[PDB]
Amino acid sequence: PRRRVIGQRKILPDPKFGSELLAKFVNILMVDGKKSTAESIVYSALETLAQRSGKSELEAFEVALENVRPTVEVKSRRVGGSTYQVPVEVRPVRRNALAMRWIVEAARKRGDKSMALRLANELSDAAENKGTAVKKREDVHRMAEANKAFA
Amino acid sequence: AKQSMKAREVKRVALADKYFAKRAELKAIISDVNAASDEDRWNAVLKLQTLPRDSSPSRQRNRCRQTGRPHGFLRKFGLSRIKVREAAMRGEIPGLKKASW
Amino acid sequence: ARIAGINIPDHKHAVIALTSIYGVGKTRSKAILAAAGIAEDVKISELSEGQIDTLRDEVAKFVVEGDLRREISMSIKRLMDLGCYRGLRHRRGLPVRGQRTKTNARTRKGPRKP
Amino acid sequence: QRIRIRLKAFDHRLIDQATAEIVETAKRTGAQVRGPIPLPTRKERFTVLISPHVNKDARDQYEIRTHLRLVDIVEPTEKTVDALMRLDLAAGVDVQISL
Amino acid sequence: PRSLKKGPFIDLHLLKKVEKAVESGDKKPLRTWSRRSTIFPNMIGLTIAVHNGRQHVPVFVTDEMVGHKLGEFAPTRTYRGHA
Amino acid sequence: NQYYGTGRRKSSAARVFIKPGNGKIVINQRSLEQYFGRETARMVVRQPLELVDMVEKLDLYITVKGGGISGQAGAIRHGITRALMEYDESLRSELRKAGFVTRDARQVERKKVGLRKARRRPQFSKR
RNA sequence: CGGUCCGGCCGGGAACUCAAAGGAGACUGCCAGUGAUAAACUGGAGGAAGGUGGGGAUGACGUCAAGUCAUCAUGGCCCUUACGACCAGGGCUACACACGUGCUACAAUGGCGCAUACAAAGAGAAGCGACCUCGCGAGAGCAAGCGGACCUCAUAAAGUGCGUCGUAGUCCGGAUUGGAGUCUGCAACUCGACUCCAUGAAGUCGGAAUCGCUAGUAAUCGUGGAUCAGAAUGCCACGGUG
Ligand SMILES: [K+]
Ligand SMILES: [K+]
Ligand SMILES: [K+]
Ligand SMILES: [K+]
Ligand SMILES: [Mg+2]
Ligand SMILES: [Mg+2]
Ligand SMILES: [Mg+2]
Ligand SMILES: [Mg+2]
Ligand SMILES: [Mg+2]
Ligand SMILES: [Mg+2]
Ligand SMILES: [Mg+2]
Ligand SMILES: [Mg+2]
Ligand SMILES: [Mg+2]
Ligand SMILES: [Mg+2]
Repeated sequence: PRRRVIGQRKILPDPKFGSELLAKFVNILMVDGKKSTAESIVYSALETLAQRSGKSELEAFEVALENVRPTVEVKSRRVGGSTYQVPVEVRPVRRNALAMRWIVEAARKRGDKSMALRLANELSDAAENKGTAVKKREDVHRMAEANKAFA
Repeated sequence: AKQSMKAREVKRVALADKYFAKRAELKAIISDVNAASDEDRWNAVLKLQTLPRDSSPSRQRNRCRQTGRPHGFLRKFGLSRIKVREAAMRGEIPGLKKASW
Repeated sequence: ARIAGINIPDHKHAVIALTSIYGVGKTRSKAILAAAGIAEDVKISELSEGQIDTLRDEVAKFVVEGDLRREISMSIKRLMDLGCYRGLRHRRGLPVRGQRTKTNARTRKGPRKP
Repeated sequence: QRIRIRLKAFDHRLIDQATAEIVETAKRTGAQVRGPIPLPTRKERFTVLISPHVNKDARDQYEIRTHLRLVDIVEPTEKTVDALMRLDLAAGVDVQISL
Repeated sequence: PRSLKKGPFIDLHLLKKVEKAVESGDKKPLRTWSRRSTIFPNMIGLTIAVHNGRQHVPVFVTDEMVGHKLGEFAPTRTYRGHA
Repeated sequence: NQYYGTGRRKSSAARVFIKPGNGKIVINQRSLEQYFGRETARMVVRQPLELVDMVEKLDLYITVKGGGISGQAGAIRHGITRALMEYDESLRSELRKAGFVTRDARQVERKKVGLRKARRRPQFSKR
């Protein structure tokens, strides 16, 4: 919008672990409004990640997300006759949104036998600093530093 | 609508009352019958085909009363979507007015 | 295993496996298994010979495989010999049951050609 | 026995004054009355294309609201039922009666 | 198909002609417009000229035809390739 | 005597009676855990009594009608909050902060002629 | 509160939901700060609601010689043993192809099977049609009630619990085609809908390109109505999850 600026809509924290961040993650994994399906998938993935890691569920999720949150992104900036890619310091809320989106979209396209297990594997790899979500973060950073000349 | 169409429709409507409104027994009681001999049912089936075809109610078009238009008829009013609105906005219909919700 | 339906079912729940017999759908499959006295969950593996024999005996009560195939063909042949409207639609490879032919009908007509 | 009156009209104010007349004349005639109950307002919705040709999206939407009122005469003495039979109302009201 | 409760349908004005044609032995083709009439067994061996919309088409009632409608043997539309 | 609240959400309406007692909850003569199978509803029905910290000191009898699972859950939360503000008006300033007193007005938007939905427009093509 | 057969079903209450007539409330009204002693902007209190609270109806002067002489009315022109009128059959449903708008899919965030929760809004007399009996089913027989807050249409589906399938052109998908039927109707050949048995295409997320949506919205799941003897994946409405 060009007139307005919008105040954020009220979210409700996750009922089992009390996290609004996990609530956002559920809301991103949700499809067609089937909230409870996404909740079941997320809870199964988190408990299996917990028993793999020897960590609490939110602790394992947080340490995974740490490994994939980007620090910079590339933005198209116009000039009177040209357009340049320029690196921009992405703000933390968008960092979390990006990391969750990348985790979810990476897991979705895995081959493993169920979405809960796909998700658990992708979170393990992310916590292990490996795999598709991490390579996504990585190449974003590569592009940013390759464009650093215009910053 | 072409005046012939109006004459044709009213002819059908009149003719339907002279037969099927009374002789519906021939189909509903006999040609449909299960409790009665198939020879009587067969004879009734053959007899029904002898009634004048335009006497079947299934052949009535149900045209608009004010202009004879076939399409867009509304069964509550007897009028087409056009004449119904013309009467409506002129307030000739006793309780109709524009809705909002 | 193999059945009076000449094919060879294997490694699958009986209620699905029987549906390999040309002429046996899900409800026939269930009727066969009910009359043979076999639980629909049971695999063909670990099925008794005193059970496959009665599966064969029970399937033998239905027209299946070649018996069905030829029958179907014969009926279609008859139409084409009659030269009825359906026979024309059959011989000419067009939809028989009144589907649109302005477009669609592409399963029947086969892949489009300029 | 009771007698029961259902009023239908296309105007809630007309139906109102009809019920007011009923109740006032009845109680003036010594009737016991169980008071006017508003039954749910059955309403009809219509949609019409307003162009003589094409323009499928150009439409008007209309409604008719039928207002209902129920009133019970719980002790209909002869004079009360007679008086209630004698009343006349504006043509916008349909009165339907039962015993 | 017609409800089995009712039995098959034939037009009276055709049946009256099938009768005398059977008495005569199909001496001449029986013209009809009753494309909707069912082929009854008594019709076998007759020739009926069924209307197609612009012409009467000779159908010779073969025994295999019983129970079909006459109109199934008189195609109404002409197609012979686009080019 | 009973302390009362009506609450509603979407098309759902709830009557809530609360009384001093050992924490019992009953909805349409069914247990909370039997009536609602979804944990979100089981949480939101508690939320107000959790924040007031009386879950073990009050019992309540509820009936609820209309709408689906979440509509009825929100209607019950609203009725609970009204009733308990009737029980202790001093809690209103707290419940205002909790946001429960606001009757959530987000009704369903009616379909409109020429649109497939509330706002979904048919697919457009230039040609 | 008494009774109970556990059914608001009974006596009973007018509390509560609701029905629907009338009234109240929102006004930048109040309080800081900014501003040109202005109009108004930022934040706060109270309140169910806060700055057009949400949605609808409401469409200025005029543009496009825009659409309709086939709703209708009308100037002019043309026919008047035919460009008028009646009838049966056929066609508008063709089919080398090309484009638009939709429906169902390509699956495991799923399919199948068993059990069990929670809606709103409409229609009904040439009508809606219960219970019960018959049929695998579509339906048939008998027949109660209802011009309806009463009776019927009519057990919402997504969902929740449990089992099973195991990444397969499959227990995905259900086009096509054979067989047997039901119903409406004078009549289902061309050319109806639906049910049962069998058959089980293409399709594994779609080239250049392109479309909708700012919150109870998109997405997704069911329900009703008009036209209507029968005949919606279209149109007009409703609610669930979100
Ligand atoms: K098969
Ligand atoms: K003219
Ligand atoms: K469609
Ligand atoms: K219909
Ligand atoms: Mg008709
Ligand atoms: Mg367009
Ligand atoms: Mg205005
Ligand atoms: Mg022009
Ligand atoms: Mg013209
Ligand atoms: Mg004709
Ligand atoms: Mg057409
Ligand atoms: Mg696959
Ligand atoms: Mg907008
Ligand atoms: Mg909706």
